[PDB]
Amino acid sequence: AGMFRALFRQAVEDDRYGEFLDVLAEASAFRPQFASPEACSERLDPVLLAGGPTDRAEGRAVLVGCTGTAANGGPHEFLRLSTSFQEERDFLAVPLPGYGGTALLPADLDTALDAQARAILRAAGDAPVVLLGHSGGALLAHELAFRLERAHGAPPAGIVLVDPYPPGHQEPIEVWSRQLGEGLFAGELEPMSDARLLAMGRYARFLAGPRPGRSSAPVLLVRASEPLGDWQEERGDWRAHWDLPHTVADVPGDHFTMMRDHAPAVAEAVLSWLDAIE
Amino acid sequence: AGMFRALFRQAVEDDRYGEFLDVLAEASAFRPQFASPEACSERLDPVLLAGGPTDRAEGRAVLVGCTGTAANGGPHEFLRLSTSFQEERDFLAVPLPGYGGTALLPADLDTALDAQARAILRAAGDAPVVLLGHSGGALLAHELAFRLERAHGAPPAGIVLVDPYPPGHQEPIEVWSRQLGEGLFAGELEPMSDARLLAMGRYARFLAGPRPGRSSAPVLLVRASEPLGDWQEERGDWRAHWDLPHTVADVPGDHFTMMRDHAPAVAEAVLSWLDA
Repeated sequence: AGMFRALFRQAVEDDRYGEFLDVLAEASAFRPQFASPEACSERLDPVLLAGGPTDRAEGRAVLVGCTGTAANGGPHEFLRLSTSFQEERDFLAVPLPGYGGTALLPADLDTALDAQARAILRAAGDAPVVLLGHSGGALLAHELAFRLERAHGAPPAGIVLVDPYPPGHQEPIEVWSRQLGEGLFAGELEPMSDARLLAMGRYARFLAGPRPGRSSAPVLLVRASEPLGDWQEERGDWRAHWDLPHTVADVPGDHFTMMRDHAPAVAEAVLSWLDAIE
Repeated sequence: AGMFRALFRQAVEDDRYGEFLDVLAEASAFRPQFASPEACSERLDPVLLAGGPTDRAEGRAVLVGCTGTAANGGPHEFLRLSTSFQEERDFLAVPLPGYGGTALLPADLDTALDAQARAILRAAGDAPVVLLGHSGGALLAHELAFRLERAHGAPPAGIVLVDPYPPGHQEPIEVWSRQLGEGLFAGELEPMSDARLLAMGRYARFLAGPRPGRSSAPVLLVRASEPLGDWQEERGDWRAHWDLPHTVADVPGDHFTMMRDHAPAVAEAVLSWLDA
């Protein structure tokens, strides 16, 4: 119903997705923000979408889902996936500050990361943590991992990057900008208000900036095996990418479906990798 | 109660009026637009707000109010002013394209000016026309004047610019950006819609850019006597400006109140100028 949503839907139809994201990023600068993690206007209390075994709880790594940037998204993007972890691993999902307008936006990415970090650290206690993220959420998972390591002196035991397209390897995202945009108008996990579209724009901007910090935690790179649209392989690889991953796993489905009807395949790869890492 | 209005409200409070207008201009590019002055999605039929003497039926210049850019404006802009033209001059208020649920925004300024030109010519008949405008409306009045002259073979009899701040002379209005922002809200008779705020941002950008050309029509420059905000004496003149106007008149009030509280003084200056 909001004007930003109408403008955006029109932009996607006109193949100007990227161009409009810049507008959202520019517009978000006028939204009230929180400059310190304490000022965050929301309880980032991680939701335990899945509970692990009751017998062995000492030392086993817990999974923490890092909510992505989708304006129509939320922590439940991990619901389907978490199913496979019931009785296997504790699966927590942490909201992304500034979403679900009365929610203050983070002044910068680091502030949002510290807010999540504190919520995660208290929720995990002394159990090893393995961050997991999808698409934009994958980039955030890594950024958060490095933040925990460098700024909080608490590095996660590992990072699960599901279909990440980091700076320098985003030609596919550009070529498939339309299907990605249309993906934001399919359904919604939370009402996709103009406020949320602004949050997404701000985070898209944050994630485009230079972030030299590289986490020392091992990485499991999970990749979709079905292309989202036509690609012409002469351009190079359309698949997700990450430097020096510890393990790589190709799964059924495309960028979206890999986390839906094919989520069990992702969970399987993650469960095998966790056993290998521990 | 749209988000654009909420952001603008915050921008004004943060003294970032100028920056937000740019965002508005950028966002307007994604709104449906009309490219042909015939493809305009709305009826730009002028509204007669005042009737001139019934005795003098032989031409006599008619006043055309050129609706300004304020997102909180519209059909009520010249109500108060027109009351002073009753029994003196016919006064027609022409709407600004893009403000009347999802009216198409003009692809460029010329397209909007041509749509207005046709409506005005259709309504004024063969009577001489004198365009009148305030603030952004003043800049628009001149642009329309020139457009009528060069593209419709109908140069107006005169132009009445009320407190215009053309490019190169906008420092005052820039320094008083917050006051303009606050004025728009204080003037809301209803919450400014996001559609209109976007229209305002777009026209604002049209009017900041290169407008090669000057109307040959005589100009009456009406200036506010009181500054809208603080102004350092060492800084130059803060008053509205126009090059070589035919006549200059000063009325009481500031950029806003000159029209809101001293409309009669403005009307008086106009009538005296027309007689001449």
